Amino acid sequence: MRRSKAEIQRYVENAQNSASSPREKSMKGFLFARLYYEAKEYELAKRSVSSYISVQERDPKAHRFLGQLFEIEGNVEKAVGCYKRSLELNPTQKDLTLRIAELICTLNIKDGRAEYWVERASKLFPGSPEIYRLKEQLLSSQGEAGWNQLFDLIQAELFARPNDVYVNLKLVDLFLSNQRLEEAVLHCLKPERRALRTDIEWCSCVVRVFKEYLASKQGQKNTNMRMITKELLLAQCDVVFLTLSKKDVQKSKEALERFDQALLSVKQSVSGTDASDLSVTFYEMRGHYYMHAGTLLLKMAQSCEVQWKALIEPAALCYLLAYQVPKPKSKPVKGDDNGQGFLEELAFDRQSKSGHLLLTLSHGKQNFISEIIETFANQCGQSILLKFLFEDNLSMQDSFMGSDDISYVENRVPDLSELSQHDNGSLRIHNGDLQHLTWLGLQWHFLSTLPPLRKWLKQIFPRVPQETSRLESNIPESICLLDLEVFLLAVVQTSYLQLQDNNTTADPNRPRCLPLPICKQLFTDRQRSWWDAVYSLITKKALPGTSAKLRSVIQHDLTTLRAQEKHGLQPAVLVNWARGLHKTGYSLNSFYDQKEYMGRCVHYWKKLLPLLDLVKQKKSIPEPVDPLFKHFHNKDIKVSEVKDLEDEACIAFATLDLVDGKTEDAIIAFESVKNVVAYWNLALIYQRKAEEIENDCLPAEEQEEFQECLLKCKGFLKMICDEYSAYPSIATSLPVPVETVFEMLDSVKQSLGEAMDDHSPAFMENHSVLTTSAIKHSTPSPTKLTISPSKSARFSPK
Amino acid sequence: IYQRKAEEIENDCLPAEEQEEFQECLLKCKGFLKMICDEYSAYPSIATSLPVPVETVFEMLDSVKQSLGEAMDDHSPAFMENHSVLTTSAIKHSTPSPTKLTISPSKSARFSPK
Amino acid sequence: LWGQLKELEASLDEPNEYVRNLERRKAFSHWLAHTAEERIEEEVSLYGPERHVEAVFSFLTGGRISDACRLAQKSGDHRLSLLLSQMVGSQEMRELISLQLVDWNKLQVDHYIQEERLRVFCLLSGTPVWRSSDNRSINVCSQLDWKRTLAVHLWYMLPPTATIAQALRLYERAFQEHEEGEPYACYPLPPYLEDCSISLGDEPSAKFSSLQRDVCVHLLKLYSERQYDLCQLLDPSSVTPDPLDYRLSWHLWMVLQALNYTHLSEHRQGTLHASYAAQLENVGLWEWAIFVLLHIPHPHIREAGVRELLNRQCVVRESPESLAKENFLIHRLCVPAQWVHEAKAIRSRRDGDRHKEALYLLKGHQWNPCHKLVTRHLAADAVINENYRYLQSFLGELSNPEHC
Repeated sequence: MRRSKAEIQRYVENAQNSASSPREKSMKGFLFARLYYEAKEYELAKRSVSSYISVQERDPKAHRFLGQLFEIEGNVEKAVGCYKRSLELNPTQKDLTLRIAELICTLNIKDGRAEYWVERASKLFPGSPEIYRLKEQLLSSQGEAGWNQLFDLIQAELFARPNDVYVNLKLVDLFLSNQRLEEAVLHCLKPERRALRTDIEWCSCVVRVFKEYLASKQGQKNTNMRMITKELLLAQCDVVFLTLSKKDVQKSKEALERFDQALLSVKQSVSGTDASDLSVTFYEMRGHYYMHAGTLLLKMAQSCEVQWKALIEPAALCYLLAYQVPKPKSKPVKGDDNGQGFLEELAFDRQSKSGHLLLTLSHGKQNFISEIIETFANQCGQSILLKFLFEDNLSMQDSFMGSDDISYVENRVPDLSELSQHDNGSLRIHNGDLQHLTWLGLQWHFLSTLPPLRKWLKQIFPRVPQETSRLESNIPESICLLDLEVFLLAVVQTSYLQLQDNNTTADPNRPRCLPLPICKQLFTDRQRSWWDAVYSLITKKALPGTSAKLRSVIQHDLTTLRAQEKHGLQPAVLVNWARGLHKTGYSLNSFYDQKEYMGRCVHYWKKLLPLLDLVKQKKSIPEPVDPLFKHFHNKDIKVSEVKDLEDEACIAFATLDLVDGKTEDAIIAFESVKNVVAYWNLALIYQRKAEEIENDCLPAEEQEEFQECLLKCKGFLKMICDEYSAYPSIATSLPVPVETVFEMLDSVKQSLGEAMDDHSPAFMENHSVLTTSAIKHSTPSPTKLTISPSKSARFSPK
Repeated sequence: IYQRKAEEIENDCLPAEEQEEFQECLLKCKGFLKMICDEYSAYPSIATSLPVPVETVFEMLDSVKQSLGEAMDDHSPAFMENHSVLTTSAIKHSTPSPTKLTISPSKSARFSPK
Repeated sequence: LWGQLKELEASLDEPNEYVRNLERRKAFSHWLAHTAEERIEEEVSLYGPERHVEAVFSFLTGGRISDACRLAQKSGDHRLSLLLSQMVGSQEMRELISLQLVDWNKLQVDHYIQEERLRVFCLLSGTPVWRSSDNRSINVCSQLDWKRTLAVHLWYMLPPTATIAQALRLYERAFQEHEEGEPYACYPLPPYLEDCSISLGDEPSAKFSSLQRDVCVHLLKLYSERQYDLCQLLDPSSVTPDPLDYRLSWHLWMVLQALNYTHLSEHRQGTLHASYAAQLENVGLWEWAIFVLLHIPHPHIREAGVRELLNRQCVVRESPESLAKENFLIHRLCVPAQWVHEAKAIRSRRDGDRHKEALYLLKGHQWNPCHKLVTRHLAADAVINENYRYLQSFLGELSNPEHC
């Protein structure tokens, strides 16, 4: 509630009538001044603080507050006077020195006081961007003597902060103002400037400088001209990409038009036989042009300028043209890896993006690419594409797209194994960006395939261990690849659920996932802040002095990822982690990797079981006010699903005991679950036991054990076939195609021979003895190494 | 442990988050291997307490340096300053008392013996 | 808050914490009603028959619903009398009055209703501040002292199950500036500052940190929060305009210590004992200043303070009053008679009376000082004047085999 002027005045009058002395009235004046300021009564606030200052002349807070009142009135000189007096009384107020410098520069840059206050501020805040701006303003007023000092200041600030876009732009403008166009070009060509390619003002400035240089040198056949034309096409492509992401549709059309004209101008200089670096870049940039054209069409559909249905087939042709551009053939020229590896990384990024978008746009239609080629891969289809992108602004002859040959397009559907290779290439350019990783993870999730997160995380974080022995630690230095994998699995799942809940009213022709430039943020700002903190800490890219703050962010949310006390996770996230880790771990041929993935899978199942008990009791699960992963009530575990998840947890425990080499404990555990997945694991155990006994000269006892193992295997395989015959829906729960179960059953029948088909001993009548002792699945607490050497591990991974 | 954690993360197409975790695991591995070399340099008698020849520690340290690349040799973040929080609760190394089999199937054992 | 309640002693079983909290809430409610009685009778006498609604409001703010009902009935306001008769124990009635206020505001009928009457309806609905359709703010607490304001929060704004601590916290939010509204309650000033028109001019947040609270609010905080600061509670400025009046502060500290409050610093305890002992010394009750000093926990500081006070105030002249004070110290306070005699010996030395000095050193068990005084200054004068019986009284007592 804002106090009214009348309430404040009644309070002041009562507080003044109760005061015994004029001095005591004035001592309350600072409180009255603050109340009048909260009421926006600045004149009464000034009178009240001035009456306080006349009794308490040595109070810095009163002089500071009086300076703030004069600043709000626009009386800068009186404000500066009051702030100087506050700073004299208390010199610890470093912020006030900066504010005095700002106010003096705003009033009169030619004031000799300005240099003194800016230099005094510079000593208090070394490398402040605001102090750089005040020094720039001062030196810009001093003509030629100011120019040399401004150049030295810019070089010093670029040495402290090489990635500052504003300081880099100012250096270029300072070269241009002195007609030093060659140095502006040399500065734009510096390899350290690749980090600035994410900024639209920088890329637009680079484009401007290179166009002006190429215009100034028209007629000179220089090798430098081909290099600058190469970098101009790259910078134009970046401007298109950034405009597609950060600007409207109309600015994106104008950016693509300028890129079209740039490609057309270079086309005459690129004969199809020249293996020149410019020719390689031109064909690479042709692929990017079509990828961006397809993205612009989908952007026009997203802005409701055109219907999705009309732009899906034209956009799919553009992604097809982009996908089919051949990768630059790397000759490994021993000695300068920095230039040619970058075009190969761009080619991988284009092919990954375009290939996933072709699969998204097809909606699983088998002949979709063929229908598009027949309809649009002709001169009439080109003329339609040109009209959609540029309307009547460009003719077929004045356009790169209109003059390009699109008739030679292959009917090539993107292969998933090739796309997985292209995705690994694309990760190098995005440097572990969470939006890129989440987008790829969603593409694989829409294909019902697990994303190869392990390969991606090993490439981004090559020094991080796969697992930690200290899951109870929340120390940031204890992070493992499995903590990052479960983080990405939950981000992808939460992004998928968020896209579904937003899509329940969307056009059936709308792509399930949009292209990265036009795709909304797939994750929360907290997920961003955690990932960027982890990335910055592990890659040692963290700003000096920020590392303590980054560690605190990591430490807080690492407790959630490890399902420590009060983790606040939704059960559906723990189920998805356990399933994802089970599938990944089971697919690995490495014993140590299988054990780590199964161990972590079992950890999340053990954390989920007490939450399933709460769901069975119909108790609500605690939701955090700000959760790392949003709760989606459409995925809340139903009481009917609790048993199937308890059985899945028991299977994962038995699989871990199997991977640990406790084969007997695993058999007993699988026999207890009485499910098709448990019978399949039992059949595999007994088959492997039979293959271990199969040596070409068995004793009669080993021959009986071999036959018993095969009979047990036949028994469990038959139970799977009998259950499948009763309920064909079980094929979705089986780890393998039902055909593989039949092939294994028929191989086991061939090995048993025809002579035993008529004697089934009652397979289940004789193990009704051992009562209830809760099998404690104990992980070993760390007891000191006592080496007893007498059991060679019997389990070689054949 | 940190070497095996890094080898589990090493798949040919890592996300940027998994690349940071991989590098952190290798830096932790380099840190502990360096501590062994520093202690051995102070007291050569430690060679009798080591489970492996000291040569195997040097070979592993040099392989981890090759995998980290030359570009990170100058930024040591203070390897021990940030884990001074969690007071004394006696870690009970409990062996499981025999509680009856309740099969919850949802953690495949992540540890294959490679 | 802490005393024996007859209602809790009437049960043979250990009373459940809920029953204790309920009977404590009733005892505190009775205390609040009694504190407002004198002022409500004055206010009701002033309002006369013409302002019967203001007199009804005054009775409601003292919990006297029965007398409010009778006054409304005598004045011819039978509708208000019927309404008030239904207020004892019905939450549904409060909700119906709240709906009625909302409907009058939506229909813009509230602007035709007398403000004093709307204020009664606001109180009965449990709404502390009401905004009329005319943008007029009706504040129920605007004419109330902090005690009646706290009582209104306990009786009308909270449920009958609410604790004293919940009522106090709601009242504290009522005079604090918050983002959600203007302060509507008075700050809990001591009674010597309640009539000081401290004009709360336009900056209130920095002034409340300097304004002392009433001792009763400090006790209510200590009851609600067992670790509440005793330094502010035991400050004389919470009670009296005189900063040297430690009377109530010292006796409150003894009672709080009997209740097992021990978190007062030893330095502040020493200040309370020394300040109240010095007040009693100035009033001429120095024998009771010794009693106050005997509560000092530290034996050496206690002993030093008691001997220092004895050395200042002990008179050598035997008056019936001086002997009554000495008998009080020795027999009631258990102060060693030796220390009283030592103080009288030091005083006799100052006065130059060597005879009385020797007598009191003897009674004080100071054998060595007594012997040195007798031999150097009394023996020669007694021998020259042939007063052998006088010298024998001192030397005879000193001649005991335990003293020699």
